[PDB]
Amino acid sequence: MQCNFANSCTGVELYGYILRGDCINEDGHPHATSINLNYYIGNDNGRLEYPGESFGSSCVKTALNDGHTLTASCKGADGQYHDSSMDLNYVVGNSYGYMEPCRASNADHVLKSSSE
Repeated sequence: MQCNFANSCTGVELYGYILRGDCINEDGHPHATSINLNYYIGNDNGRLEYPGESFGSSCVKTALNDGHTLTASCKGADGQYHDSSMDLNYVVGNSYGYMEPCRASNADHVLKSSSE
């Protein structure tokens, strides 16, 4: 099952940390909705982690590949950045043409390895 927003979402764009596109609702018509990945994705070891927070704050080159995978370069691995990607397929989904980023993880609390 998963989420897979892309299954019913078309024309997806990404600017900084904003994913916008036309997702079909129960009516069967594509509804324009936008999501802020910055509040749903994190950056662990300079990599894109499914569910996180404020990744864009330390990530650049934010783009969407094939309208399902997010790509960006983040710092954390060792005081250096690294180009990474994240399958949003299990971190965001379409629900009645409404932004519904359903993550399949987000355990404990600060899985972004952030003590402070």
